[PDB]
Amino acid sequence: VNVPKTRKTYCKGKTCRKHTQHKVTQYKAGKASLFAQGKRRYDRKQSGFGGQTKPVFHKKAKTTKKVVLRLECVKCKTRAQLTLKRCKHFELGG
Amino acid sequence: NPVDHPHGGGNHQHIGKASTISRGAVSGQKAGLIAARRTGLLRG
Amino acid sequence: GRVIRNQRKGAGSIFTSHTRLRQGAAKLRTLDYAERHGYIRGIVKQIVHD
Amino acid sequence: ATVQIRQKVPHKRTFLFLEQLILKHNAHVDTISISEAKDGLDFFYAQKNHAVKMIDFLNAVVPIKHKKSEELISQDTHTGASTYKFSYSVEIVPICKDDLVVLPKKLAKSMGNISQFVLCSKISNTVQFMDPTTLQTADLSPSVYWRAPFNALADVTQLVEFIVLDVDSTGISRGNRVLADITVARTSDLGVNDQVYYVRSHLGGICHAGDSVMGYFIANSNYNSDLFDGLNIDYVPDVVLVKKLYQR
RNA sequence: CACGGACCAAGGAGUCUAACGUCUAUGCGAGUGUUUGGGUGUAAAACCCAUACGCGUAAUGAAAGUGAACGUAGGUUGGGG
RNA sequence: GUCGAAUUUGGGUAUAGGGGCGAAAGACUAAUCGAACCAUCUAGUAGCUGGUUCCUGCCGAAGUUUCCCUCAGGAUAGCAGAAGCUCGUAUCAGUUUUAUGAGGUAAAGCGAAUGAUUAGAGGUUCCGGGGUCGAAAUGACCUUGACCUAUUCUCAAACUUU
RNA sequence: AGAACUGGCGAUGCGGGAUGAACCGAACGUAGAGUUAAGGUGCCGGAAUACACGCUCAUCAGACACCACAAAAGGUGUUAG
RNA sequence: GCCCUGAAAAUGGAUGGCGCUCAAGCGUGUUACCUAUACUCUACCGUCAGGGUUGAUAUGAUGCCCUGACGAGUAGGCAGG
RNA sequence: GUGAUUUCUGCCCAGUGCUCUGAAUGUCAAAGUGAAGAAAUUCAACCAAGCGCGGGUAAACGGCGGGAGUAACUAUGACU
RNA sequence: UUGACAUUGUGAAGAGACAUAGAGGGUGUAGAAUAAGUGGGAGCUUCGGCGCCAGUGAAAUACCACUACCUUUAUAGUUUC
RNA sequence: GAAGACAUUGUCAGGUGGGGAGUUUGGCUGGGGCGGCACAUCUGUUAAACGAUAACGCAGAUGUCCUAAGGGGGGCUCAUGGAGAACAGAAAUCUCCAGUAGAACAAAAGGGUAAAAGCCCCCUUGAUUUUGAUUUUCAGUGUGAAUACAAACCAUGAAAGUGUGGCCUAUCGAUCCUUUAGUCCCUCGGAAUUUGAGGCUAGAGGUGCCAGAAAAGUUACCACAGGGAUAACUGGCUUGUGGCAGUCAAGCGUUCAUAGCGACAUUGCUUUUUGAUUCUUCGAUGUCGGCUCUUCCUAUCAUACCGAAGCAGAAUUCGGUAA
Ligand SMILES: [Zn+2]
Repeated sequence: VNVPKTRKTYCKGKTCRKHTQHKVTQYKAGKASLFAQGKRRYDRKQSGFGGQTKPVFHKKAKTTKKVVLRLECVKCKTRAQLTLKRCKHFELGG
Repeated sequence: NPVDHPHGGGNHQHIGKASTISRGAVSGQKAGLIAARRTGLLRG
Repeated sequence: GRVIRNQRKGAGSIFTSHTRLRQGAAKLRTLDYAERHGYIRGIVKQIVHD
Repeated sequence: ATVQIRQKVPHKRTFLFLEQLILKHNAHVDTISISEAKDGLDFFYAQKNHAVKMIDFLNAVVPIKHKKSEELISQDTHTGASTYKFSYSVEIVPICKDDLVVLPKKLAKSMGNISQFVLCSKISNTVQFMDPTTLQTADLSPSVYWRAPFNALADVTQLVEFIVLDVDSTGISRGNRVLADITVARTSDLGVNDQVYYVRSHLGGICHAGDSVMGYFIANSNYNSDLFDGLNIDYVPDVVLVKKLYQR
C-alpha cells in the first residue's frame, strides 16, 4: 500500500486547531529501557535458582503488523498518530 | 535394563548411540570407550 | 536410574583387594647415605610367590 | 491403507514438481483412488507393502515427516489375527525452491555460522540453503527441521521485478554461480524517480545490464517474524535478487 | 441376570469460627458502640466509667487538589391520605 | 538335572533405600521391591464412587442460552420458592373479530444446464499455464494444452412472473 | 445419527390395552349414593348364548388401533357386479 | 369382499386361556347393560380467600363465627409440630 | 562389544558421536581498558574455553538405492 | 573445564595497541607514466608545468572542493602479552 | 629432595552436563488414532412463506487488496448480434442500427445499481478531532463491524447536497509488560534544580486453542478413583452385503420359450453370515477349538412310498409328502 509523505489534516494544537499540512512518517518503536519497573522486577525475579518464572510466547499466528503513521504539523511541529489496517507491503509515496 | 546401564534395554541387544563417550562426561555416562581418538581394527 | 557397577566400585566394601596371602609391599629400600655414596651388599634368602 | 500428503502452504511448488516426477517415473500403479484435499491429497492402496514402497520413493526425492495409524476393522476369531485400516500422514516441509527465510540463531550458528537471511536453493531428500550476499551453501535435514520447525518469511508471490543497470563481477566465484556488486532499480520508480539499490547478488554470471529480474524488496515490506525482529536491521539487504524473467 | 445389604444392639454423618450479603426483631437515633482498660464486687457474673478509636454524617479524581440551594431545596405527569 | 567341583554349607564380618547386591530375571534386599519397613507433615487432595437419621401441611421444577484446556464440572440467564412493598379492578391475555402490513414455503407454470449427454459427425488453433535444467548467449524437455457446429434422445432438472 | 411444533414420561398414581415408563380415557384429600369415559357383556370375569342384513368352513382359519410382522403372482373356491 | 396357495427354524405353547363355526369370527347398524381415585349431591379434615365480632362475655381477637373455592407430585423451598 | 575351534570379517567418515600434536577472528560472558556525561548509566574496541572451519576415526552408532549410454538387434552381478 | 579477583611477595629482559609530527601510501597488454573517491577543473602558476582534443582506457592527469588506499620511526607516557 | 608465587583453596562469570531432579505432553469426534477444523468469522442451502433452529450436513470463502479500487462533481453507456470500410483473415482499428443490463463494480456467493453504484476526466484527503446514543452476535457483557444525529475543521460542486473509508453482507484481538503521541499536566511524600523513574488520556507490539496455560514420548513391569455416559467376547433391533425362495424368462437346451440350465430385473424370507447401532454386563456372565452327551428344526445325503422326464431295459436327473 502507498501513502504520500504529506497530507492536510486537523492539528489539535492550542494555536492551530485547523487543517494544516502534516508530514507523515512511519512509527518505529523505542529501545526498551532497562530501568523500567517491569524490567527491574523481572531481573529481580530471575535472580536466583528458581527457573524461568514468566511465560514465553511461541505460538505466533499473525504475519503482519498494523501500520502507524506519525504525523507532524509544519507550523506547530505538533504530532499525532494514525493507524491503518494490516498489510504486507507499505511505502511512503515521495 | 536401562536403570542399570546406559547401553541397556531394547527389544534387541543394541546400544542405540555411540560408545565413544567424551572425556568431560560424568559418572554414569562413562560406560564405553572413554576418549577415543580412534576405534576399530586397523588392518589385522 | 540406578548406579552402575563402575560407580559402585569406588566405595569398595566388596571390590577391595584380597590381601591375606600377600607377603608384603614390593619396594626398593630407602635412599640413604650408603646408597647415594658407594654401595651396600645384601643377600637373597628366598624367592617366593605373591 | 492410504497415505495423506500435505504441504501446509497456499502455493505448493514442490508438489507439482513431485507429481510431475511421479508420472515421469510411473510409481502410481497400485493406486486405486486419488482424492484431492485442501492443501494436498491422498493415495489409496489395498496393502501396506505398496504404500511403504511409495513412502520410500518420496523420502529420497523430497523431505517428509511420515507417520502411521491404525483403526480396527474386524477382530478375527479362531486365530487372533485381525485386519485393519491403516493411514500414513506425510507432511512435506513447507519451504519451496525460491523462498526467503530467516533461520534461527542456534541452527545457523551450527550450519556454518551462515547468516540467517537465506534463500532456499534446492529441494531434495534434504533442503538446501544459500546466502546470496556471499556464496555460502548449507544443507538441512528434515530430522533437524521438524525438531524445531520454522516457516518462510516470504513466498514466491511476494516477488517483484527489477531492471538491472550495471553488473560488476568483481566478486568471488563458485561453480555455476559468481558474486557481483550489481546496481539495480525498480520498474515502478524508473521513469518517475531516480533512486537505485546496490546489491551483492549471486547473478553476476547470468544477468546482464538491461534485462528484467525478480527479487524481494524488503524495505517496503511489513513483516512480523520474531526471528526477523532479532537481526541487525542495518546489516539487512534492502533487495534480494532471486531469478531472471527471460523474455520469450 | 447393574451396585450394597445374613441377623440384632449401641455408636454414626451440613457443625464451630473469622469476615460478609439480603431479610427480620430489639435499643438509641446524626449519632451509635459499656466490657483494650479502669472503679467495684455477695466475685470468671452483676453494677459504674473518662479519653481515644471504629462505622456513619461528603463526594470526586491516578494525583496535586477542589468540594454540593438561582428557586416557597425547582418545574411537569401520576399518587395514597 | 548335577554329584569333586565356577561344589554345598555353619558361624563371624562389609555393603542400606533413589541406596545396596546382581553369571542381569527389573531379580533379591525378614511371606513386602519398576524403589523395603516404621513414625510424622496428614483428617494429604479428589471436578470421582458410596452413604447422609422424625411427622404432617402448602407451593413446586430442570436437563436449555452465552463464556470457560470447556464436554461426569463451574459461572451466567431462565424455570421455582420464600419475604413481602405500593395500590385497589387498572388495563392485561399462549384467544377471536374488524382494519392495515411483511413473507415467497405447498400448489401452479416454464423450458432448459455442464458434465457421463447411450453422444453424433469434426475442426485444428497454437489461446497457453505450471515443473525441472537453464555462467539464459540463444533456450529445450518430460507435463498439461486442442476443440466445431447439429443438438437429439429420457427427462436428468436450475430457475423464477402469480 | 441431527433438527422443528405440540403433548407426555422423567417427577404420575387410577380404569382399559392379559402383561409393558410413553398408547386410549382421565390426573389423586377421607368416605357414602348415583352416572359415565376408553374398553367390554359365552365361561374364566362384573355385564344381552340380545335383535337385524349379509360373507366365510381354513389338513399352521379369524378375532381390541400403537402391537409385536407380511408382500408380488395365482385359484371357475365362493359372493356381488 | 371372504377363503386358500406363496408364508420355512430350531425346549412344549399361546386371539391372554378354555373353547367357538346360521360364531363366542368378519363388515355394518339398533337398543339394553357392566364400571375408574373422573363428573353430580352430601358429610368430614386441611389450606387459601372474603367478611362479621374488643357488644364485651371466660378481660382472651393468640381466638370465636359465617361464606365460597381448592387438594397429584421427584429434586428443592417455607411453615406448624 | 563379540561369544569355543576352523575359515572369513567386504565398501562407505557424507550424517550423528568421539578426537586432533591443524588455520586464525567469524562469534565470544564477568572483571579490566577507552570515550560522552554532573553522575547514575550508555556506547565502543580488546576478548578465554566452547562453537564454527579443516583433518582423522566404522571389531564407534550405523548405512550399503535408483537411473541414463556403449551404431543393424543386446545393454549386462561389464564399461563409462 | 576456561577466564577474572584474592591468597601473592621480590625481579630482569623482549614484543605488542593508544598518544603529537611522520611520509615511504596509487605497480593487469600498458597507455610517456607507479591511477582511490572525487571538485567546479582548462586553467592557477616564475619559467606556462601539463592538460583540455588526443592516446590503452577501469583510471583521467595540471591545480585542488583538498576527505584522500594512507605503509615506520621519534617523543611524556598511557598498558596487554 | 622436587616444584614455586604457577598450582592449590575461596568468590563470581561463561561452556558442557538425562549422570540426576521437578514437571507437562489441548479440544471436537458414528470408539479412539490419522485426516479435517465443522475451535474465531462470511454467503447460498439445509430451513419446513416473520424471527430463531442442529449435524465431521452440502457447494464455496476470510486472516488479504487499494493515496486510489476512498470522497465530491461532470460527461458518456455496457456484454453481444447485424450491415459496412485496402492490406485485415473467425479476431488488429473506424462508422451506423438494435441492445432492461444478457457487462462491470479487487476477491467467495447472494442482494443491488443505467443521464448510475459502471467507463473516462477534474479537484481532493470525511481513511481527520472530541466524546457519547443505537443496531447486530448477546447475558442485552466484551471484541469486531455498521446506523443516525450533535459540536469543530475541511474537501467537492454553480448550488442543492454528499463525504466520519471501500455499493451491502466477512476480512480480526483483554489484564500484565514495553513503546510512542498529547497536557507541557501530576508525583518522586524534609525543601529545591537537572537527569531518571512512575502516572492520566488515546494508539501499536499478541495471544488463530481467535473471551486469550509457558510444555515431547513410552509402558508388554505398571498403578489409583471411576465408567455399559464407552469400546471387550455373549445377546437384542436393522438388512446394505451373505445364504435361500417365488413372478416376469432375452435366449441356450438335434427345428421342438421351463424334459433341464440361465438374462434383465422385481417382491421377499431366516438370524444359522459380515456391516451398524451402543440398548443390557466395567465393585467377576471365565473368552477359540476339540473330547463327551442329549434334544430340537427341515431348507432331505441315504432309506420307504409316489409323479414327471431326449424314463426300452439298466443307470440317472428333476419333483411331492416325509425329519
Ligand atoms: Zn499544528
